[PDB]
Amino acid sequence: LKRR
Amino acid sequence: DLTVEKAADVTWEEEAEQTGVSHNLMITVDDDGTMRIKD
Amino acid sequence: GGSGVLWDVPSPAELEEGVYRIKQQGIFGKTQVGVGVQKEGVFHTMWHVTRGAVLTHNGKRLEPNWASVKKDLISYGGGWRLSAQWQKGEEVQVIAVEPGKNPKNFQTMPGTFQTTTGEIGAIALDFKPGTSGSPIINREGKVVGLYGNGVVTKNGGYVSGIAQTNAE
Repeated sequence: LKRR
Repeated sequence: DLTVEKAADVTWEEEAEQTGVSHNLMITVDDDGTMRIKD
Repeated sequence: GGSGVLWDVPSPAELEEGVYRIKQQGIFGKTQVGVGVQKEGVFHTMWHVTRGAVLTHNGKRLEPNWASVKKDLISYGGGWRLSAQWQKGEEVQVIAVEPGKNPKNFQTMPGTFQTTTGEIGAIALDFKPGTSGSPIINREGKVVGLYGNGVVTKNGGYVSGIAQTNAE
């Protein structure tokens, strides 16, 4: 999703 | 508890693999840091 | 969600400049949760990687001095010291430090994210969990931002902003  | 271990130096390598895509998108960032694509 | 900003005061914990794996204890052992950059005595990473938790080297404590949730950035040992700004149309490298992998530079020409404020570079590269905080550098070898806070496209693609503030 939006974050690593 | 969190630990830290050295990995590499901050150096530009000359014959680096090129990759990726250039998107042009409209987004909002809300206060909690969440990015959302304008719909 | 909640937001917060912290801005602080330097301590009376020495690290060589460079890129670091941020690891967390077991049992089972240590696991990479992210990446950070040490520059000029200050350790720079992304807020969501540590959430302000104490870092440890050797040794003794390293404690947060500045953080911003909206920016998704945090600095340990002093205020932010990475002052370089990405220019529209210049190519960058990501020094990607993935869990269990050798570091590797990846060159890319970022696109742009348009906000009401202004413009942020957009990096359409997809690294494994644990690699947030990897630095994005310019031709001069200077960090223009950190990787790991972004969006998913309508085609399922992952696209990180260049997370940067303005130093000092």
